[PDB]
Amino acid sequence: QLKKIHSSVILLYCSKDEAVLILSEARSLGLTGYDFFWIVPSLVSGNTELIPKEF
Amino acid sequence: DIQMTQSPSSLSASLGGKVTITCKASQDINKYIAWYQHKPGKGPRLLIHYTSSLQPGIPSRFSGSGSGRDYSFSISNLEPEDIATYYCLQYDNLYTFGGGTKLEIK
Amino acid sequence: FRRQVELSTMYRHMEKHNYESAAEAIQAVRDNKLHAFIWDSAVLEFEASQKCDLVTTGELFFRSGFGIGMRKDSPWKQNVSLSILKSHENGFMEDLDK
Amino acid sequence: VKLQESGGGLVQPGGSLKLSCAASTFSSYTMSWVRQTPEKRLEWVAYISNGGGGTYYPDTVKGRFTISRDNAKNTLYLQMNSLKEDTAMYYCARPSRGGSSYWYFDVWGAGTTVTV
Amino acid sequence: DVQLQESGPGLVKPSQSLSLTCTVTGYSITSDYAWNWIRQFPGNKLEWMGYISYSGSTGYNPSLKSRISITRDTSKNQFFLQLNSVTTEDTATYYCARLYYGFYGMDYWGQGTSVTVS
Amino acid sequence: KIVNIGAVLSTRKHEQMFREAVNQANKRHGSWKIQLNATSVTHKPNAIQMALSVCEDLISSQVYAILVSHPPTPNDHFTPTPVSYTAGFYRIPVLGLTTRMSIYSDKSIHLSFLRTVPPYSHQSSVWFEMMRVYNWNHIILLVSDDHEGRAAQKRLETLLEERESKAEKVLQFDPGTKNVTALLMEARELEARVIILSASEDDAATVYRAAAMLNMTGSGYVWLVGEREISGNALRYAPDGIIGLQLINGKNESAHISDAVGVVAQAVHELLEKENITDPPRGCVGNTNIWKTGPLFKRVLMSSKYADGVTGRVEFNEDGDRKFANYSIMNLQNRKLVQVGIYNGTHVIPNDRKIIWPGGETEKPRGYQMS
Amino acid sequence: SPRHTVPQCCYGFCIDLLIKLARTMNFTYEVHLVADGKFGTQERVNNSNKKEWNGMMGELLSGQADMIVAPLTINNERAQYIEFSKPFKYQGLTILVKK
Amino acid sequence: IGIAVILVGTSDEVAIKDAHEKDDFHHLSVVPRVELVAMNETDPKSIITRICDLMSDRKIQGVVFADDTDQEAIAQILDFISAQTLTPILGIHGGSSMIMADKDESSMFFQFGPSIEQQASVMLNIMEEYDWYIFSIVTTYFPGYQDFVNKIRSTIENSFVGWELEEVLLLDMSLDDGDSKIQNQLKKLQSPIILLYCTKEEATYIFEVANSVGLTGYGYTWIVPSLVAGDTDTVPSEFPTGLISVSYDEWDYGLPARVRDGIAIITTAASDMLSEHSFIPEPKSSCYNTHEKRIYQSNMLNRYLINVTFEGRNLSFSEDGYQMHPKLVIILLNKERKWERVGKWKDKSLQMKYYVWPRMCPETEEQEDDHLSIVTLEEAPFVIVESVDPLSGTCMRNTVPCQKRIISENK
Ligand SMILES: *[C@@H]1O[C@H](CO)[C@@H](O[C@@H]2O[C@H](CO)[C@@H](O[C@H]3O[C@H](CO)[C@@H](O)[C@H](O)[C@@H]3O)[C@H](O)[C@H]2NC(C)=O)[C@H](O)[C@H]1NC(C)=O
Ligand SMILES: *[C@@H]1O[C@H](CO)[C@@H](O)[C@H](O)[C@H]1NC(C)=O
Ligand SMILES: *[C@@H]1O[C@H](CO)[C@@H](O)[C@H](O)[C@H]1NC(C)=O
Ligand SMILES: *[C@@H]1O[C@H](CO)[C@@H](O)[C@H](O)[C@H]1NC(C)=O
Ligand SMILES: *[C@@H]1O[C@H](CO)[C@@H](O)[C@H](O)[C@H]1NC(C)=O
Ligand SMILES: *[C@@H]1O[C@H](CO)[C@@H](O)[C@H](O)[C@H]1NC(C)=O
Ligand SMILES: *[C@@H]1O[C@H](CO)[C@@H](O)[C@H](O)[C@H]1NC(C)=O
Ligand SMILES: *[C@@H]1O[C@H](CO)[C@@H](O)[C@H](O)[C@H]1NC(C)=O
Ligand SMILES: *[C@@H]1O[C@H](CO)[C@@H](O)[C@H](O)[C@H]1NC(C)=O
Repeated sequence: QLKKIHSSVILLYCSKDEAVLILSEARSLGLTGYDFFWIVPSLVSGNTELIPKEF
Repeated sequence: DIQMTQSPSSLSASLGGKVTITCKASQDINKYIAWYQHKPGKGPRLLIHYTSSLQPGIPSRFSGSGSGRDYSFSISNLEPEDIATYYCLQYDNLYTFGGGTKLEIK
Repeated sequence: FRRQVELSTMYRHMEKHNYESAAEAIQAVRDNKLHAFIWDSAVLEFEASQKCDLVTTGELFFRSGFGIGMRKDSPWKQNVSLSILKSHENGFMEDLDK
Repeated sequence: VKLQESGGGLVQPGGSLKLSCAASTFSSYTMSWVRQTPEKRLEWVAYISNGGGGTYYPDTVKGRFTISRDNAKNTLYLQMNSLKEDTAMYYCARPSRGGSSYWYFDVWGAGTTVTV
Repeated sequence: DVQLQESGPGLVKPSQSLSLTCTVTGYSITSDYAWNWIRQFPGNKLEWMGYISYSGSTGYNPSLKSRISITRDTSKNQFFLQLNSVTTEDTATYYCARLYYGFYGMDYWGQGTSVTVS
Repeated sequence: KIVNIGAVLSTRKHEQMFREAVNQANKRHGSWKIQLNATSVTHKPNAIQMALSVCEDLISSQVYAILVSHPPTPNDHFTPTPVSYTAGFYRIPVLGLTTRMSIYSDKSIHLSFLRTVPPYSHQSSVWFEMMRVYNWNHIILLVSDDHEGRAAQKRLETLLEERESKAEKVLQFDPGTKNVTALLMEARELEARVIILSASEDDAATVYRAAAMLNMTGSGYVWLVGEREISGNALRYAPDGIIGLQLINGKNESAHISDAVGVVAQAVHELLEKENITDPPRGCVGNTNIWKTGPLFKRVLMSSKYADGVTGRVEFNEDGDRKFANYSIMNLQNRKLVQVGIYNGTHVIPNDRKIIWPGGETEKPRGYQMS
Repeated sequence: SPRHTVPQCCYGFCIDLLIKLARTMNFTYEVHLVADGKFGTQERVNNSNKKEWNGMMGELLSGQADMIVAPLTINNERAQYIEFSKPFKYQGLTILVKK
Repeated sequence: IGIAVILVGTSDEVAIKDAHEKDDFHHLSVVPRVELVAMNETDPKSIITRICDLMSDRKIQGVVFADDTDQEAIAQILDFISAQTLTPILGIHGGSSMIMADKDESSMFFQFGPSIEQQASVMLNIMEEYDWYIFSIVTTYFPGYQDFVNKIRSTIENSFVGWELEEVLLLDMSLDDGDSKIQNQLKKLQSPIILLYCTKEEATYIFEVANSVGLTGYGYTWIVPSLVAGDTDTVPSEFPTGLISVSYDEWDYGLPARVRDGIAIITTAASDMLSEHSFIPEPKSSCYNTHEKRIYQSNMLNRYLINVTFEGRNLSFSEDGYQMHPKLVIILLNKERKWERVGKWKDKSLQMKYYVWPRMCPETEEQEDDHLSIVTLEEAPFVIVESVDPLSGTCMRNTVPCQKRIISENK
């Protein structure tokens, strides 16, 4: 179903733990390209300092 | 087609003697040899294959040697139940036959 | 005409009677054998103005430009284009047209 | 499988009688039968294959023989013509291992004679 | 450095197949160049008796095509010229040499073997 | 443990130093547990007895590696090919150290056969790289009609495609062609002035004579060739200034024997110390199934980066080749061969020796002539 | 009939343009006509599935000539495999009928 | 002369124990012997010495090498036999054929199996009649894939059909960390129409990877060669239903038919020999001699083998030893995961029993029918039905591929 997405802009609502995994998955499927923009609420960011390396 | 001439004309031997008949063809045969014996009015019996291979039921009384186009087939220690006449067969073509010879006991 | 899909029937008419050279078709329409001919404006306006037996009709479509084609790796492309533009500008093309 | 000959006779000197040899597979098996001289020579007569082709004779009986076969009835058909100088004894032979080639048989007929 | 050495039967008998022996030593020169064989008469004239590559390309004067052969075995680093048509007057001195590629030079000669026939 | 290694060699001196190299590998690298022994089989004339002996004595002895050199006569190149066929019958990984014919390059057939030296086709990789030094965008390609020719042509065209510098035209000719002046005529009419040639000895001689026949050997027509044509007797007819190649220390066979022994011993130990490896195939007779561990040991050999090579850094490529070879370009100078440029595997850097170009040219000329 | 390559005398708009260009840009030339009187299009040859160019564009892509100077119409299919200089005359397609 | 047949190891026992005495080869010029010899072991030297005895004694030029089940290399062994015989050896199964490929230059060996190019064209036709303009090429490192890719690309760009390739995939499968990168590109394959080239051992794990990702679901279509099928008798239960594959006429064209056709072809070549030049080729004296005087004969023999106009069917073989007129079977997986015939490729024509593409996809629980069945009725100008152009396999883009459904009136 992530592959079935033809969009370029993705709104996402999830917690950090699975957020990192799904962002790595989007890297696998090329959804983390230059042309694409992800938009998430506050809780996805978590603490401003504890930044995951998969963002 | 190719034709043979077998020879000569006779199998004169006593009880347990020694005779030999030659397969002689007009062309090279590559050791294509067969041998048959039959009583007058009874029916042929097979003797010899490529390498003088005798058949089961026929003892080692019959031997032979030869090559190319000339072969010799020797009979010895003959028992007077095989009063017959011996013949050679080649199949370079479809089939070919020669003259042959008959056996008498003296 | 073959590339125009909805006009495919169009080609289906000419594919039975199409010619091979311009002059023979011009003579055929001069002999009334062919009702009409389809071809470039540059040739046909002059062909009509030369004899006064044939006439152009309709409104020009598929505006294109005649061009000197060359193999893609030819190094003469840039200078050929520059010289052709210069000839357009100075009016030499005007003289040749006249 | 066994072979039994039938149709032996030369009632008309120089005529044509069609000899035959029934069999009891022989479907893929060729034919070649034998005449015997008063000298008892096992002379060949005609040549057929399992498929009926290759109709040939030795030089002795060429030019007078009509040849055919029928593997359904497991029989042959040849009218002897140039055997008018013989008290001939003919027998049928089925070459072994069948095939289109010809090999060393032990499956022969029974023996029926043709006399003039 | 590298060198060539020669040998032969020396004594001659009628209806023979002479074998003239040359070996290469100093280094494994057995799959390069083109090994050459010539004759030399007491009149000081020479002509090539053969040239053989490391593949089996032998060539020489077409006067004695059947008579002259080359038998090279690389296990011993050995090669024989097999000479025939040797009459009593064919006494001479034969040499084995090398053909460096590019025809650069006929430098490394053999010291020569004096083949005497009488 | 006892593991046997074959070697089909009729060179007795190399037989002794092969056994000695096996012993050196065992003492140096460490053969504490697995005892590697070596056996030798003589080169016969005919190859039917290669097959007979190889499964009568070598496969019967369940040997892993058979060390075979190039055939003594470089006309029947077939003789090692039955060896590779027997290797592939039960999937026996076999190393041939001197072969460079492309017949074994196709791994679809000789997947079990590995060469320690590059094939002739790899020489093409130099030329493109060589071309990269001199920016010769115009080149004429000449090639024979054989598996070596097909492989070389495909490799060179695939390598030239990516940089947008395209080969102008390639001409393929049947080996043994009685005359080639016509083909080189349509090559001459081409605008390009750089010529690439790859053929056998007789073909090279014929094409060189054809080039000399109609003035193509003069200035401008730059010639660049490989190693086959810088042997034999083509330079008896070839002109001067011909730019051939020279692969690094591949003619030597003792050093390659020692290197192959070291690689094989290291890989065999490193692999047999790991897995539940099946025993080697039991022989020509009585064996119903093939030895299926062969691909796994092939993967080991591909991953066997034997960096401790006797001749230097010895690594195997993705196909069974040593890359980063110190290729030296051979500039012919008045019928003599000069080392004018080294190649360490990264760039073809010319040394201080002067390079003489074909046709008497003394400097680097332009590679084309506008029409 | 035997398609003889006979010499003839050519002159016209394209000829004048070609002479002008040749004098301008320091090069020499020679002119020959097309083999079969055809503008060059996409057609099937030898019944093989491949379709290619015959006559004019086939002649030019084969390398037998280096340029085409003629009333050639620029379009996408030709522009993919040849290169067109900037146009020397804009024109369109019309219809010719009897007066 | 004679024709010799060998039964090596796991050769079909019944197909000789009842099919030895079913030979008929008359009404031609030559009369060869059928020589059945059976070696129940995979010993190379046994069959090698057998063929050596054949050459030394039995003056046999035609050899039907009818064995099976492994190692194309053994045909390579045969090729060396050919290299020392110049005789036409034929591949009938396994290591002799349906595995043999990319023969050698001096090869005197022959086969009735299709070339990679031929079955590639067959599957390209398969997707052509199913108007699948989009396709993604995926293949492993197994040699014989570069030429396959070149062939399919050359057919693509040399085609007026609007073919579209997504991406060619080159896979180094046996690499440990390569798989780690592999999922990066395998996941990036969106096209439902994918063509595959690998081996059966490769096929198992690549299908496992695809299933773990989801490339075996609805919509996705798999095109694979006969190599991944291996021996279709041992059906891989893991492989998905709806997978469509190519193979030879295995269950129809039986082994006795294969060997009899091979003997007939060899006899036809011999008949052409004896009709054009009229001399029987002479066997070599010993198994350790070399001769070249057969040159103007050897390929000339191949000449009369390259033109085999027998049985009425001009099945004359291609220059590589394959047949220019191949017949191929196209099979999909049944509900019980068995392979059954759907497609036939005979004399350059492709037919299919189930013309409508059956939804044999993984049987997902009933969904919203996104692929509806629609009935039409011709009425101008609302509906017009006309003939498909046989060149492009379709009509103008304003048309739709409507299959007029005859209901057979008496059949
Ligand atoms: C297109 O026309 C241009 C007209 O200016 C031309 O530019 C000039 O061309 C001349 C000669 O064609 C160059 O002169 C050069 O010629 C020698 C050749 O031996 C060079 O080694 C020298 O450097 C010398 O400068 C001019 O340099 C050049 N001017 C510029 C600014 O490039 C183009 O060359 C023409 N190009 C083609 C493809 O026709
Ligand atoms: C020596 O090699 C042979 C192979 O012919 C092998 O059987 C034997 O075990 C080896 N011996 C040792 C001590 O490795
Ligand atoms: C080679 O020369 C011969 C004799 O002149 C003639 O066939 C032709 O000119 C040339 N042929 C080729 C193929 O080069
Ligand atoms: C080569 O060039 C010289 C120099 O003009 C000329 O005399 C000779 O005829 C030329 N030869 C050929 C074969 O073109
Ligand atoms: C060839 O190999 C030997 C092996 O020890 C090594 O010294 C060097 O690489 C070469 N030596 C000579 C003399 O060519
Ligand atoms: C594979 O190796 C392991 C560890 O050595 C062993 O336990 C296992 O039995 C082996 N596999 C087989 C099939 O024996
Ligand atoms: C070839 O190059 C490698 C790496 O650059 C080096 O280790 C090796 O010594 C070189 N060969 C020679 C003969 O020096
Ligand atoms: C035109 O340029 C060419 C360059 O090849 C030169 O040879 C010729 O002399 C020039 N003509 C002039 C400058 O008139
Ligand atoms: C070769 O095959 C073609 C195919 O039709 C046929 O027309 C021709 O007669 C054949 N020639 C020979 C010599 O078999």
